[PDB]
Amino acid sequence: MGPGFDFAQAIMKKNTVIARTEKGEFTMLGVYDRVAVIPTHASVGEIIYINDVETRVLDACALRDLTDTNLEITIVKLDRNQKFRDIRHFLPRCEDDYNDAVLSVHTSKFPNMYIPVGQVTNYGFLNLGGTPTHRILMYNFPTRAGQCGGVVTTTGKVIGIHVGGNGAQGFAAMLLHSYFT
Repeated sequence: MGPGFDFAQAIMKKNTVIARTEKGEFTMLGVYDRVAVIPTHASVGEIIYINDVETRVLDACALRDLTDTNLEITIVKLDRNQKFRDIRHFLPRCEDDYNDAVLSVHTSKFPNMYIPVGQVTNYGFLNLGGTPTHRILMYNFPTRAGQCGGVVTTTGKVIGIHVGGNGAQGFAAMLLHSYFT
């Protein structure tokens, strides 16, 4: 509808796949090469379905900060026959707050879904499903089941992936350029 939704749509059309694990269907962001990200609660195994194609997982790493605290991001290398467009230059270098973000989801349940979530806070610490978690972004939208893995963008930046909510607020794990060197 405007330039925030334009950048979000460009990321969704070329840089997302539908990932299915034993824990459900997730929006999955491809970042570069055959490397993608998904929330750690997806419980990625040795095999994952990517747009309903059986796909070997070549590597999967659940990230933690140097406090040894959960970040809720898993980086997955996928045994695909195709690379993602390299979008690493749209990743923030630092922790920050943002205005006017969009959350975008694409699953069998929620295809072509875009939500203007507004102001994003560098929230930091969250007890997420009982697990101490760092680098959380927060927005004041009542996000629901089905939005985990959703991509959070501003104009020209891919800033996070949706990992949970409390009925009134939604929470995303930060994406940082340093995760993908």
